[PDB]
Amino acid sequence: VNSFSGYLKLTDNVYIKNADIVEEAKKVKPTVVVNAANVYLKHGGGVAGALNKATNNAMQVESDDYIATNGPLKVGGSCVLSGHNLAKHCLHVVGPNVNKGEDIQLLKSAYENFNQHEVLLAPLLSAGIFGADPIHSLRVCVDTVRTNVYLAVFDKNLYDKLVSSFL
Ligand SMILES: O=C(Nc1ccc(C(=O)N[C@@H]2c3ccccc3CC[C@@H]2C(=O)O)cc1)NC1CC1
Repeated sequence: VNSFSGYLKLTDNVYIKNADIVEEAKKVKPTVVVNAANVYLKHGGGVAGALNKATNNAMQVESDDYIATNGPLKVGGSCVLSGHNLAKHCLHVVGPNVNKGEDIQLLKSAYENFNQHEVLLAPLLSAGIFGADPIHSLRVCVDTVRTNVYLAVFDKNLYDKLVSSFL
């Protein structure tokens, strides 16, 4: 049993809710919150900009030190950093950004990072301002992630569309 409340069960291991991942993280304090990161860990907009704002920019400060030491991530890759006031850890995962012309096939590799964590709170990778189809992202998620994932969907109309079209 875990403390994720009001989620709709999609499969054995994937659950979904219309909610602000910022509020969900603050409330549940999950072991892992997933950030929709870019390779430079520049948290400017969308999930990344929101999670960073909620940390009072501490996420960005930590991220800048990470990049200075290690260099950029790979598209499809990830790193584990602090969750600050939101979670124990933040898994920064880079899905392909279609608005940058990146290869959507890398979305499966991006979701494979979730399998290293037994339970996660997460957004849809490559969706929103990353430019890919959100129905597609949910499908890749369910077909790739085997660990327990709680997907918080910010946009109410998108949430309704995702539930109603889920196969
Ligand atoms: O800004 C705040 N949260 C906050 C800000 C931005 C987001 C965000 O970009 N979400 C994405 C998104 C957005 C629109 C349409 C589709 C998608 C799909 C991917 C992702 C998702 O929802 O899975 C989420 C939360 N909170 C403070 C109170 C205002």
